[PDB]
Amino acid sequence: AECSVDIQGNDQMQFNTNAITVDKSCKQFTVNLSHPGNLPKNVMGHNWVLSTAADMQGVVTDGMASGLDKDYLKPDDSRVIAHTKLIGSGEKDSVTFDVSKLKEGEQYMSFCTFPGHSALMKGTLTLK
Ligand SMILES: [Cu+2]
Repeated sequence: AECSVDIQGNDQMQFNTNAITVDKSCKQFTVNLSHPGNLPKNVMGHNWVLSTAADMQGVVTDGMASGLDKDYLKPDDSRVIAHTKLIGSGEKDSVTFDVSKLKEGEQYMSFCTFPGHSALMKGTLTLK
């Protein structure tokens, strides 16, 4: 809807959508993430992480190194613009960020950094 999107991550490692549009009239933007299915976080947890299309693989690779307790994200990782926490089934998390942080003329991506997930759990973000 305007200024908020509700996205699901399930047990076949699918995100409900894989392209999000972010209206520029919005001052902040909120992502609400939930997890259907019944599998726990240590084997099937999902987060929602944002970076440039170009920064993604680095973020995914160093996130894997940080481990589960760090929610597979390197602390104070300067390339992430916003991210949720890693959640298991029945869990929910939300993240709001300033839309001013998204520059026009750049390509951004949303992905699940949990190891092995990112290949399927990835999508584009358009600022319009
Ligand atoms: Cu995932």
